[PDB]
Amino acid sequence: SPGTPGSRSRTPSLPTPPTREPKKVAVVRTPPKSPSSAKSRLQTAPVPM
Amino acid sequence: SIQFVDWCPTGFKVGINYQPPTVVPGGDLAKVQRAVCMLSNTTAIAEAWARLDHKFDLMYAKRAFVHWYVGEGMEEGEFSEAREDMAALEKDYEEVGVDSVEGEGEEEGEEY
Repeated sequence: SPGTPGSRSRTPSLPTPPTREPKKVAVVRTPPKSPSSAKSRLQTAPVPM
Repeated sequence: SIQFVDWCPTGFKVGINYQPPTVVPGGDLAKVQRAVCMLSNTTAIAEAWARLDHKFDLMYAKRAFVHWYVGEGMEEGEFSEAREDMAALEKDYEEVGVDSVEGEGEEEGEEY
C-alpha cells in the first residue's frame, strides 16, 4: 500500500496576493510649544495715599 | 531763656501745703522737709504728638491691623474722623506758639 493515505487533506493552492511590510514608520512632526508661565506673581498696592 | 510763649502776660500758679512727702515701705525716695509738684502746659509736646500721628499714618497707609477694628462695628471713616481731629490740634498748637504775629510777608532794613 501507498504509505501516505487518501484519508488526508490534499487542498490545492491559490493565487495569494503580494506581501505588504509589517510596519509603516512614516515620519513624525515635532509637537508645538509656547513658554511656561510664572505662577507666583508681582502685585499692586491694595492701599492708596 | 526758659522760653514762655511771647504773648504770655501771666503764666504761674502757686499752692502750698504743710504736709511733706511721706515714705512708703519698699519706697525709693529720701525723707525730706520739703517738696514740689509741677504741671506745665507747653507747645513742645505737640511734636511728640506728631511722632504718634506719623506712627498712625504709616500703618493706616498699609491698612495694617485695620480689620481688628472694623469687625467691632466702627468704620474706616471712624479712623479718618479721629485722624482729621489730630490735624486740627497739630495746627492749633502751632497757632498758640505764634509770637502774636498775624502778618503775611516780611520786611527789611538798610544794610551793606
